[PDB]
Amino acid sequence: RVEKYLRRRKYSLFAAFYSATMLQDVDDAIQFEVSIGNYGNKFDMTCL
Amino acid sequence: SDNYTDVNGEKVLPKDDIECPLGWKWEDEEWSTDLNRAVDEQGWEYSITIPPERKPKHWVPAEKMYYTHRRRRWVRLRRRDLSQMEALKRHRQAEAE
Repeated sequence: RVEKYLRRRKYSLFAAFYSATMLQDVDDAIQFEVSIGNYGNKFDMTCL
Repeated sequence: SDNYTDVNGEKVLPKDDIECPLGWKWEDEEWSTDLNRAVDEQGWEYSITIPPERKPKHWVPAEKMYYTHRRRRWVRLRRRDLSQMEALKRHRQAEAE
């Protein structure tokens, strides 16, 4: 009765980055990584 | 079309190729999804690649990457003319041939 409650749907997320300021002590180039749960993590994937 | 079976795993025709017997009318022209079973919301149950016996023993409502087969039970009803069942014994004499 619990297994039959299992379902999956495709969700859509969009994010845009307009600006970034007030940085301190920057030694190298900056990149950001954003993920949802266990999805979108660049170290847990080979191709997305 | 070869994935339609009876309870014993024997091949049967696709659900949409089923016609009503003489003396009977369909109560349901289309097959209903059986949600009365241990199946997901789509009526599907899942299982592991069918074992060497070719007679799979376990199915679950859950979908897993382990499961390579999926099954549904369909329900369809028919009703007989309210007269005599003498007609029902006319097409049941040929049990085997």
